[PDB]
Formats: sequence, C-alpha cells, structure tokens
Amino acid sequence: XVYNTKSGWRWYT
Amino acid sequence: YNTKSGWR
Amino acid sequence: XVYNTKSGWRWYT
Amino acid sequence: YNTKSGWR
Amino acid sequence: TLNPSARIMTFYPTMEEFRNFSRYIAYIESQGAHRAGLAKVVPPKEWKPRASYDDIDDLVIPAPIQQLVTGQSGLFTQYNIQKKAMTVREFRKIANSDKYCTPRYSEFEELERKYWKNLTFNPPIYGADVNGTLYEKHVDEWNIGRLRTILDLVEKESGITIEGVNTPYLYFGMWKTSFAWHTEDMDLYSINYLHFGEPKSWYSVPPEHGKRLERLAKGFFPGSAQSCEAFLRHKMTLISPLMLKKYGIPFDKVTQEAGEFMITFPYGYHAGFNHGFNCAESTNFATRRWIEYGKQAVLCSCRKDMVKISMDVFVRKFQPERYKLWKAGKDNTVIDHTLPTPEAAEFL
Amino acid sequence: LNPSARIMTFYPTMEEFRNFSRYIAYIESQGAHRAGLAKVVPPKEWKPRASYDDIDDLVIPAPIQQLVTGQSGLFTQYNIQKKAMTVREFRKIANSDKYCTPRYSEFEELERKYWKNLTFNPPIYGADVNGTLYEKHVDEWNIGRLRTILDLVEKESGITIEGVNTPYLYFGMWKTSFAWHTEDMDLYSINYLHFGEPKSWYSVPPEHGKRLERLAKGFFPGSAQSCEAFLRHKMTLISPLMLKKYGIPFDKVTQEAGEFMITFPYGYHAGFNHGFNCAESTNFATRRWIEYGKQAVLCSCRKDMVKISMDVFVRKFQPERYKLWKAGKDNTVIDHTLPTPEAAEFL
Amino acid sequence: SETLNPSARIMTFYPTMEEFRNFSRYIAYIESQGAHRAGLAKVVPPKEWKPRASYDDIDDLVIPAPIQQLVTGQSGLFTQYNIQKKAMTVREFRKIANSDKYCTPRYSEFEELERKYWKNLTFNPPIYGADVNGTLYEKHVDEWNIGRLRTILDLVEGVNTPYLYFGMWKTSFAWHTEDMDLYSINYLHFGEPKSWYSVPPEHGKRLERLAKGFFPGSAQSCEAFLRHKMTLISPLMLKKYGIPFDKVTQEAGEFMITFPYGYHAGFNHGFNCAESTNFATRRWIEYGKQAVLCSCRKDMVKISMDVFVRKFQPERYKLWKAGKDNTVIDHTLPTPEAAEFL
Amino acid sequence: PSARIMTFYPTMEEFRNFSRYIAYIESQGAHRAGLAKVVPPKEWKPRASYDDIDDLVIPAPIQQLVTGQSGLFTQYNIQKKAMTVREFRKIANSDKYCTPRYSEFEELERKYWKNLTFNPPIYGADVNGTLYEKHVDEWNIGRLRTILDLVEKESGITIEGVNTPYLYFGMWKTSFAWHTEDMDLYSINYLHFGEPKSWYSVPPEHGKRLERLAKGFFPGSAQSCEAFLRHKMTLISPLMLKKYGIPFDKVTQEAGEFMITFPYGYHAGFNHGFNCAESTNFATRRWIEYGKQAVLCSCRKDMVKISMDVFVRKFQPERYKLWKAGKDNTVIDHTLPTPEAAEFL
Ligand SMILES: O=C(O)CNC(=O)C(=O)O
Ligand SMILES: O=C(O)CNC(=O)C(=O)O
Ligand SMILES: O=C(O)CNC(=O)C(=O)O
Ligand SMILES: O=C(O)CNC(=O)C(=O)O
Ligand SMILES: [Cl-]
Ligand SMILES: [Cl-]
Ligand SMILES: [Cl-]
Ligand SMILES: [Cl-]
Ligand SMILES: [Cl-]
Ligand code: NI
Ligand code: NI
Ligand code: NI
Ligand code: NI
Ligand SMILES: [Zn+2]
Ligand SMILES: [Zn+2]
Ligand SMILES: [Zn+2]
Ligand SMILES: [Zn+2]
Repeated sequence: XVYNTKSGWRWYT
Repeated sequence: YNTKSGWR
Repeated sequence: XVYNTKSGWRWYT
Repeated sequence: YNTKSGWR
Repeated sequence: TLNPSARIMTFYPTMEEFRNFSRYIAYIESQGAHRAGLAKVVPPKEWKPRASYDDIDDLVIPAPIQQLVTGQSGLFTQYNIQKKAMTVREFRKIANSDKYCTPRYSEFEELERKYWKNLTFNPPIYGADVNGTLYEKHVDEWNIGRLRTILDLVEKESGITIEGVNTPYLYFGMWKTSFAWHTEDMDLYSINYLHFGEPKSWYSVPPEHGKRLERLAKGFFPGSAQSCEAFLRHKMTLISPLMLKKYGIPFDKVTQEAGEFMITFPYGYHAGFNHGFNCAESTNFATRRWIEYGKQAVLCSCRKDMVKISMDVFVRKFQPERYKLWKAGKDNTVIDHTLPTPEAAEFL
Repeated sequence: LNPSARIMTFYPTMEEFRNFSRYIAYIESQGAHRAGLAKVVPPKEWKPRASYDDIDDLVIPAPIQQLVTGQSGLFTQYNIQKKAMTVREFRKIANSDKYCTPRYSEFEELERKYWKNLTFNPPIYGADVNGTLYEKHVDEWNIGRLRTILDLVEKESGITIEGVNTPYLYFGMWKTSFAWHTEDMDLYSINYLHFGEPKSWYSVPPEHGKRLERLAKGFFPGSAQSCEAFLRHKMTLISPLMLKKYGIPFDKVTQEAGEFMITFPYGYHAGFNHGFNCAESTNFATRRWIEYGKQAVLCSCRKDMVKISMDVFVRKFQPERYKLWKAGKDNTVIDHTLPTPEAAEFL
Repeated sequence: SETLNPSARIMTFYPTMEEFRNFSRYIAYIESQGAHRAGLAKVVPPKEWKPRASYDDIDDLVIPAPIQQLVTGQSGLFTQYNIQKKAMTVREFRKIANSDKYCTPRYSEFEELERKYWKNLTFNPPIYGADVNGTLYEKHVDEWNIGRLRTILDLVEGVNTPYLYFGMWKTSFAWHTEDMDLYSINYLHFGEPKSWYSVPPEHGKRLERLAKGFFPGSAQSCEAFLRHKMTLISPLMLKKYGIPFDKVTQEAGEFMITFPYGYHAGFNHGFNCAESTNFATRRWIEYGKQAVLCSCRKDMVKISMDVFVRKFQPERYKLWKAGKDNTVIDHTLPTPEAAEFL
Repeated sequence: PSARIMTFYPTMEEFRNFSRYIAYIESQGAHRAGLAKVVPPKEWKPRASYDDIDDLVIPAPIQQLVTGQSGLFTQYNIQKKAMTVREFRKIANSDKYCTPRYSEFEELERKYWKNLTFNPPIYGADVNGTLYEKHVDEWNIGRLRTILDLVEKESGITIEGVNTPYLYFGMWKTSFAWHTEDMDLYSINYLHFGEPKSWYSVPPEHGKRLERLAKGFFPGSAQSCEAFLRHKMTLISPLMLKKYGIPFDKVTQEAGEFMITFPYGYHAGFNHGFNCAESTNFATRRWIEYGKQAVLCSCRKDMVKISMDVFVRKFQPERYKLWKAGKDNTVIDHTLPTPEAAEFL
C-alpha cells in the first residue's frame, strides 16, 4: 500500500 | 512480497 | 515572566 | 512550556 | 457636612439627569458620595446599552487568568496565571458546571462566608482585561467608550493610549473570581457597568482612611513594602473584612446587580468578588478634582512599565497658578478628601 | 529462427478434448513442446462458464502498477502495490481514454507501440488473484482440478502453493505484461483466456533457453551476481529486436478469447495484453518434467521463493535412480527434443 | 513593498554573527528586503559558525525507510514513485552512492550536469534517504538550530521536528509547496551540492494551471495533487509556457529558506546530507487559512488554524467561523514583524 | 525483602562499573521498592570544590503555588525572573523562606504537610548543566553509557533532562509531585551539597493502585489526560496513602548520596533547605518492556516520547514484527531483576 510521508506518497509492499 | 507475477 | 495589566500582575510562562 | 519538573 | 459617615450611596437619576455624565458626577459629589469612595447609580428602566447579548458567544477572551490564592487568617496573596484564549461560550460552559458553579445558599452573608472560607480552594478562571465594548454605537448616555472626560487630553496630547484607562475593558467573571485591594491607576476615577449575569460584591474604604489600610497592609506584608513603594498597585493583596474590623479600618460593602453602575472615586481603595457567571465593562476617567490626586499619587516603583500619566498638561491647562510652584517641587498643597469637585458649584 | 522450434496450434475434437494428460502427450508427439509454447483451440461446443455476468462485483485484492525503466530494448519492471478494487473499477480504468488500447490497423503496429511506449503511462495489472471462473462440474480442462502428477505435492505432502497447484486469475489492460521467465521449478503452465482483448506471447525454445539467460546475465551483471536465477523475479523485459541482434531464436503468437496456451518445461516466455481481459492459469506436470525439476536452478535471495521437493516424484517414477540422486551423483543430461513417455500410445 | 525585489529574484544573504543570533528577526529582515517574493532565498552563515565539529562519527545513523525513485515520463513531464526499501546505515548508503553505478557523472559546468539530469532521470533509479527523524546539530548550538527553532508554529504543540536527507546523484524532489503553505528551512551539512527551482508565489497559480493541463486525471482525482509530491516538470517546459522561475545551487554549509506558497523542486548532485523543518511567522497565518489541501486520503497533513486565529486575530474569529472571512493575500507584502526594517 | 527501600555501600572497585552495579542491587531486590540509595566511597569526589558556581544562572526559576486540603493538593509552577545561584542562596537562607526549627524528621515532615499551601518557595529546577569535573569516569550523570544512548546514536535526537543532565537548586518546602519517569525510565539523582532531600516511594507492584486512587480523587483531570500524573502537579500526603491502603516507604537523601528510581516507581518528595542535586534518566534491558507499555500523556504534543523500534529490534528481534503489528502481549512481573544481573545469581 501507501503512506503519506513528508516527501510524498511512499509505496511499500 | 513474493508472488508469482514476480517480486512485488 | 510577568506582564502588568489593569487587573494586576499577570504571570505568563 | 513542557518541562520535566512539570507544566511550567 | 454632607454624608459625614462616608457610607455608600445609591442614586436613581431620571433620564434627563442621565444625559450629561460629568454633570451627574458633579451632583453625586455635591451630595458627599465621594467620601465613601464607592457609589452606585441605577439607570432608568427604559435605558439599554445593548439591544441583545446573544450574539457574543464567539467573542474571544485573549488571556483568561486562573486565580491562585495563598494565605490564612484573612490574609492572602493572589497570583494570576495566564491561560490560552477561550470563547465566551466556553467560559460560560465552565462557569455553570458543577466544578465551578455558584454554591447554593440562603442569604448574602452565607455566600460571603463561603467565599472567604473557600477562597484558596478550586481556583476559578477570570475573563479579565478584555479589550472591547458591548455598547452599541448610538448610545450617547454614559457610554464607557466615549465618556468625554478631561482625561481624554492624554491621548490628544501624547497620542498614546493606555489599555483599560483611556479605553474600555470587558470582564467575564465566575464564582469566586475576585479583585484585590487597590486604587485606580494614578488614583483616577473608575466606572464599572454590569452588562448581564450574577451580581458583583464590593468592599470600600473611604479615601480619608486610605492611609490606615496602607499602614496595616505594610505591617502584614513587610517584605513586599520593602520591595515596592506601592505594592498594592500589583493588585495581588486580599484582606478579609474581619481583619479590617479587628484593626479599626472603616469600610462598607455593596452588591452590584445586573444593569447597574458603580463609580469609584479618587484614592478610594476597594475590593470584591463575583457571585457567578457575569460580564462587566469598565474604564477610568477624571474630573477637575482628580488633578491634585494625580499630582501626588504614589506609584509602583518596582516596575518600569507601570501606568504613568504626565500631569504637566493638566496643571498647565487647569492650574496656571502653581505650574511654577509645583514644577519647582514647592507645591505643598494638602488634599482635603472631603471637598467635592469644583464643578459642583452649580449645585452647592 | 529454427523451423522445428515453431509455435504450433491445435484443434482437438471433443472426444480428444476430454482427456487432458493424454492430449498433452499427443501434442508432444507432434513436436509442439519443441517450441516451448503451444496453442490449443477448444471445440465450439465447449464453454467453461455459462456467462461472465456475475463477476463485476469481484475484488482484486492487490492490483499492481507496472513501472518500467530502461532503454535500447532492455528494461526492468517494478510492480507497485495499489489499493484493492473491483473488476468494475478496474474496467473503468482499463477502457479510460488514458489507459485504453491505442488505435492500430494490424498487429505489428500494436507491437511497435508496445515496445515504443513501454515506460510511459504505467498500467494496473490485476495479477495473481486467487479464484477460478470455471463451473465446478465442468470436467473438460478445468484448471481448478487438472488431475496430474503435480498433485503428489498436495496429495503426498499436503502443501498448498498459490498459482502452482491452485488457480490464478489475471485481469489485464493495455500494455500490462509479463517478463521473460520459466515457471517455478521449470514446470508446465496452462493459461486460458476467458474473455476480452488478446494477449500476445513471445517464446524461446528450451534448447536455446540457456543462451538467453547467458545473454541476460551479461546485460544485468549486478543483478546476476546477487542471484543466478534473477529471471525468476520476473522483472526483466527484453525486446524482440535485441533477441535478433544476439541471434537468439524466438517465435510469437497472439492468443484470443476462448483459447488455451501451454508452456512447456524450461520454455522462456514473455508477453503483453492488448486490452481489458481476464485469464486463468495454473501449473502442471508430466513424467518428463521430473528430470526438469531435479535440475531446476532456483532463486536463492528470497525467503518465499518456490522450492518443491522432488523426493517423492523420483521415488515413485525413478526408483532405480533414487538412491543415486539422493546421493547426489546423478548427472543425466536432458534432451529437450524428447516427447513425454506418456505418448507410448502415440509414436 | 512592491518596490522591493521587483524582479522576484532569489536573494542570497550574508548575515554577521550578531545578526545571525536571532533567527526570527533575520527572517523578518530578509522579508523587509523582498526575498520572499522569489519563494526561495539563500542564507550564508558566517564562516566562524558550525553546527557540528565533524561529520566522521555519523556512520552508525540508520535510514529506516530508504526510497528508490522510479520516474516515468517524457518531454519534461514526469511522475516519480518512491518505493520503500530495506533499512540501512549511513555507511552503507555512502558506499552505494559512491559506487560506479550511482556516482555523479563527469561534468565541467553546472549546465552540463543539469542537462544530464533531465536526460537520464528516468534511468538507473537512485536511492534517497529521505524523511529521517533526526539531527546532526550538536546539543549546545543555539543559533539556527533546525531542531528547536521555537517559532509560533509550536502553538500546535511532525512539522516542527528535524529531518535528515541523505542524497545521491539525481535523487530529486517534485514540485510542491509546504504542507499548510508553511515556511521551510534547509541546511546542507556536507557533501555534494543541491540544486533548486522556484516559482515566485505571485505566479504560483499559473504553475497549478499548467500542471492541471498536463495531468487532467490527477486534477479530477484530487484538487491539490501536487501535494502528493510525485510531479516533476523541467525548466524547459516552464519556459516553454511563459512561467516565471529561477534556479539556485545550494552548497554545503548553506541555508535555504522557502516561503509560504512558493513552489520549488530540485535534485542532488551526489552524496550529501541536509537537515530541514517547517516553520511559521505571523504572515503565514493567512496562508494557513487559505491553503488548498489534498482531499483523497486520511493521512494528509492538516493543521487546525483555530488556535492561531484566536491568538492573533481575535477580532476576526467570528467572521472566520461563519465562512465570511474572504481576504486577499498580497504576496509582495513582508511579514508584520518586518516593520522595524521598513 | 519486604519491598522496603534499601541502601548500599559499594567498594571503589564495585563502584567503577555503573551498569554492573545497578544490575547487582537489582539482584538484591532493590528494584521492588521503586527507590534505592547508593552511598559512594568516601574517597570519591565528583567535584573538587563548590565555590566557583556562585554566578551560575537559573534561567526559569519557578514559584510553587499549592492549592488543596485533606492531603490532596495540586501544584502550579509559576515562572519568575532569572537569578544567579548567589541570589537564590540569599533568598533561601533568609528568614522568610528558611527551614523552620525542628528536632526530628517526623516534626519537619509534619510542618511540611501542614504548611504546604503557605509562603510559596522558589525552585531552581530544570537547569541544563553538570557539576561533575571533566575527567570523572565514575557515575558521571553527563555520560552514564547505558543502552538509552542507542536513540541518540541512531538519529542524534536528544531530550534535555532525559539524555542530558539537569541541575536542581532547592530550598525549604520545594517539592516534586507523585510521578514516574518519562517513558517509565530509570532515574539517577545525586545530592552535591546542602541540606537533605526527603523521598516517598510506592513499589512498582502497587503502582496501578496509586493511579486508581489519583483518578478517583481528580476525576476531571483523569478525563482530560490518560496519564495526568505525568504533568507532575499532584501531591498526596502519606496519611492519605495509609488511609486508602497504598503501601509506601520513605527515605532521606544526604549530601554526597545517590538515589536511584526504578521503572514504574512512583515517587515524590521535598527539600529540607538550600541544596543542589543533579540527575538524568537511564535504561537497562529490563526497561524495554516498560517503555513499550508506558501510558503517556495524551493532552500535549510537546510531551516526551521515545521510539522503541530501535530497542525492540536490537534486543527483542523475536517479537519485533509481532510488536510492530501490535500483537505483543507481555505481562511485566515487577518482581524480576534485570537480565544483566545473571552473573550474581
Ligand atoms: O471588575 C473587576 O474585576 C475589577 N474592577 C475594578 O476594580 C473597577 O471597576 O474599578
Ligand atoms: O498472465 C500473465 O500475466 C502471465 N502468464 C503466464 O506467465 C502463464 O500463464 O504461464
Ligand atoms: O531536500 C529535499 O529533498 C527536499 N527539500 C525540501 O523540499 C525543503 O527543504 O523544503
Ligand atoms: O530532584 C528533584 O527535584 C526531582 N527528582 C526526581 O524526580 C528524580 O530524580 O527522579
Ligand atoms: Cl511579605
Ligand atoms: Cl545490473
Ligand atoms: Cl562525512
Ligand atoms: Cl494524468
Ligand atoms: Cl479534577
Ligand atoms: Ni478598581
Ligand atoms: Ni509463465
Ligand atoms: Ni519543500
Ligand atoms: Ni523523578
Ligand atoms: Zn511595584
Ligand atoms: Zn533471486
Ligand atoms: Zn490528494
Ligand atoms: Zn496530559
């Protein structure tokens, strides 16, 4: 899925 | 993740 | 510190 | 101010 | 020979007598009201400063004060701790809650006893020193915003405004919130109007005995008097009425209901507390008689930013005779606290 | 480049169609296995499902967006997980103006566009979805219950693995693709295209498969050093032009709706989807696969990589060689041309 | 205020130590010179000052969630996807970033290096150690300590915390403003430089328009899709459609200040480490009230402005609650605190 | 045992290794009281003299106003003008603020709980600094070298008073309210000079009871914050603990003596006269679980939080994913000593 990190959306499997 | 379509 | 209003010494942190 | 000895 | 006992007097002006604020101050002083140091004025029933009070729930109180008190045996010191800004509706919510609501009682003496008994317990919050007015613009009678007093010269000359002195202040009170023994800045006049809510109780020492209170206070707070020449102007000192009885300080007490005015006269020490959720508006003002008071007023010497009004313009404009004498530190004039304001000549 | 490694397509009768394993043996007697890829057209009378009207509400739990990086005909594909969605939502995206199939006149134009815009506008592929669209009673080529010796793993050892012994659904859109790979353990593969646009396949004959991986190793050295079987990760895309440049033989074929596709042991294949479609796939085996499984080179850089035990297969089918193999001295060399031993009836 | 910095160009400042000691006062000062009109400014601290004695004891630092930056696009229009990778120490990252596969290509002038960046950013996706909670300032540093700037932003007490960014060649950051159109401060502790692109806040809307023109699906999906920080647009596209912008290269030991509603983007030349945070001044409050936020998910950064409106605009509180507080922001105007300099 | 506060008198050789000696006193059950006293070798001196610290500045001295009755009190720390150590000393030893006359401790304690709301004193708390000399390698609060350092080693984050030393200049009637350390950490306190500091300790095993009691007596406070005692504003008399059955012990700390608080050990106290203490937090492996389970203040964003990720993954790999998933359900037995103590058992 995705997380809203500071540098933008972070894609983690 | 390891799935058959390949590395996820 | 302290601030002196018409109601007296007011203490603020 | 949040301080160790309490809320100052 | 007028009001020789210096007891607090109440006045009921007709609407005609209400038109000129300064004139009616001259009149009540022609009657000896100033000897008590505190007076009450009941305006005519038809008069209203504000049509409705239901549109102020979102008014912001910038610096609510949590009133912490320490002491025993009728002697106390009050510390005002700043809190984050809150709306009037949040303040009223807290005031009417069980934690802070007014306790149920039979007679005024019961609530006074409970106030002095519980003063140090469960500190209340006081929505004090709020800049603003609840007066509507069209109100020409006794408008705390524009009283047309000679004090208005201060702004006209220096161009500097003094919040709460030259301008109006709002106070949102709850049960057990109190104001400490003090006189107005520069020993000015005070006007207080209770807009709505519960009553406000006052204690008043006649100016002719102010010094005695001072003496007593310095005896009971020796260190503070060493630190400052007028430590009562810090507005931190609370002294119960029973202490005044025990030490022979004359006083009287008066309760102000909603819709009523309280006038404090130069060098009249007063104190008191609020019965419950209420709102009052206040400011300072002056008359000719005040000039002399303001010339000899003993101010707080431990703070650089205490209220200081320059008297030179008042003396120059109303006391041409002694600008030389006083400006040379030779005006030894004594003040007779008895004498009414000069403007009372038309009535006396 | 080799006439005899060429992709064959078959048109069985219903009678021929009823026995799956036998017909696989038959296409191996016709040489089909030599191309690494065979196409089987089922009879007109055969339908695996009455209608696909009741799937729009179906869920794709882990859709992937296929970001592709590379140039000069060599590419690496990263599969990025996306929010779950239904086949209705996926269909909306698939036929959208942004992701819809481009306009073309012939297949060759669509291939050109695929290799031209591979790295642009990454598509979502609803791959690896557990499920089958067959009706449970259908006995003809039911991917859900293919009944072949692969079942030894589930029957003999009770081991469940998604996709290999269980059916897998793939919901494709334009430009979605699969990298160059052979099945896990070098097994057989069955793929049926239920409905929608076509899927195009590239095939390299197993006889040349080693050459391919050799070439791959050269063009992704840092990847090869980490793992010798890095192609197992299914992240490497190689263009037809690059295969021709390095003399690797290959064939291509287009699979339409209602058609079957079979991959044979050690047959490297890749491909891409023409548009919105749905496929069902699983793995399977014959006797001839056993040796393939014994010598399969696997990925050693992942915890969850598919490693199947070949002990039981050998014991049941190569007893004379079992103890020697378990000893580890078995150096039999595979001949990719040989059909499966179950073609005795034939040949 | 429209007389100061009429061109809206990026300004570089050289404060003395005396001036440097008070952070908020110097921000107000640079705004009194019109720096904010550019959306970006550079502060060069005095040579004497150092946040840290040396950077040779930082190898044990951990990057919990490194991201690989996969970029897809063409013709100056790109979309960057940050894929979470395994944790690693600074030492490991430094080894990889210096490897022949990821190291800074050979170039003579900056224009050549920029050219290579725009030509090759799609290929060989790099690794960026971004969004690391931490700091490299020694405990005793009281000047410009990104960890404890102590601006009015602290009235909400994420945003006021320090972050570390370990960069390698052609790692990049997409076009964006700060969350809640806040200020940002960036300090390059060591290593290779970091190049920046900026659009004057006055012209921010035009960028948004252009962006919505190039990614219509993203704009229908989300009002403020640039908040996703996945959009890359080359200077040649900006100039192709008449959009004012500027460029600046930040060197090690230099501070960069971004101002409210200032769109910026850029890329790292090679191995480096930067530290950064968000901050506010009184002038930001209105920007915070008028900020257009991301709509499509739950964990987008959102700050409640009620506290700031109460403290600094009591007279407008009612008006603001009723939705009737429509006031226009003048981007050239400096922060209130700047009165002593104007 | 009895869970009473214990005092220890190490040899210089035992004293040299801090973590080891902490582990030892825990192997003796010292951690069950929640508070332990360590008397250092007489030879050991942290500082050669205390005459060159007179002009040290106390930036934010606090006047402690206390309201309440019947053993239940709330404390409010009001900030005052900065002053030097000299000015503070002059105020503290003056008649208005000096220690009343007393014969035995019980009388002085009586006078404290009787006069708690009167004559609010000034407390020079939370002063960043140390009084150890530069090369003292034994029991140096500035650099204790425990696993707590891991956070700063991985991110460089420092929390003042937790990872760094704090100085406290006390006078008569200054007090610290019932509380546990942030994140339920260990505490080390050293009295450099001056009059003694009295302490109350509740055993960790009985911690929950105290909370219940507090929550019952301050219902509104407990509604606002889950861990309202962490504001460190609640004072409760020993009589009130006895009335409600809370077991507790007391101890007085003298100049040159160490006090150690243990994870989840609620403690409170008050100063006898003018003095100076230095303290900071530290951790052991036993602390890791305590940090994972600590109930933190929920009403303020500025409160102290430490990420346990580093601790769990480095010392509890086995549960990490599980823990990271939120599925770890370890029950802390407050009776058990630290792992590192194995060598003594
Ligand atoms: O209203 C208060 O709290 C205090 N009022 C006065 O002292 C006044 O009106 O003179
Ligand atoms: O459908 C896909 O994407 C890939 N399919 C296969 O590789 C197969 O069926 O063997
Ligand atoms: O350094 C980076 O990658 C991004 N920096 C910023 O967006 C900033 O400092 O405001
Ligand atoms: O010394 C003080 O004032 C308070 N000390 C502590 O609470 C401690 O060391 O844990
Ligand atoms: Cl006193
Ligand atoms: Cl490679
Ligand atoms: Cl370095
Ligand atoms: Cl788009
Ligand atoms: Cl409460
Ligand atoms: Ni008054
Ligand atoms: Ni396949
Ligand atoms: Ni930024
Ligand atoms: Ni403590
Ligand atoms: Zn004073
Ligand atoms: Zn591998
Ligand atoms: Zn969005
Ligand atoms: Zn709290």
